[PDB]
Amino acid sequence: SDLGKKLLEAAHAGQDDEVRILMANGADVNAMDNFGVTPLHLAAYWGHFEIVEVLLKYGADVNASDATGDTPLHLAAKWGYLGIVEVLLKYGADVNAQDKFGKTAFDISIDNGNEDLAEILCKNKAQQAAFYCILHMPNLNEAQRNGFIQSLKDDPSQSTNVLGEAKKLNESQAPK
Repeated sequence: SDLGKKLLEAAHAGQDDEVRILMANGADVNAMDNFGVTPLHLAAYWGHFEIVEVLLKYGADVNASDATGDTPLHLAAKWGYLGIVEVLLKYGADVNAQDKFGKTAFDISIDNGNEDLAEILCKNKAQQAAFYCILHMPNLNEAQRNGFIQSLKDDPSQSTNVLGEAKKLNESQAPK
């Protein structure tokens, strides 16, 4: 809470190596002002992708909500930073999270008429859907479920096939 203020300011400004320095010297990667804004928020809002990667690598909370219920992903979607969005999604940002305006990163993408962003977001949603869909197989055991889950997280782009397999097995193990 002193090195932290300089971290917020260096993230806002866009000064890379200054941040790598601040980090190496052990500054709190999850510091916030009176509006619950963390350095990841500032670096997402202001379009600095390198600094996002650094902060993320140092373990910044990727689903941090500020005073308006807004997440780094929301703030990245507000300006159309495709590059940032993608890595934010790799570190496990919740694409369906809502804020005080009832906005989803998707809804925002629809506001700005951004179709590329929209298809990134959209294709991300099907995968979480596959997860939740696998979870509601009533004729599986915890071993099968977990196996399918771990297989999913090892390779998200296989989601659909994985789901297929699950259903096949599900109706194969139908009771009595």
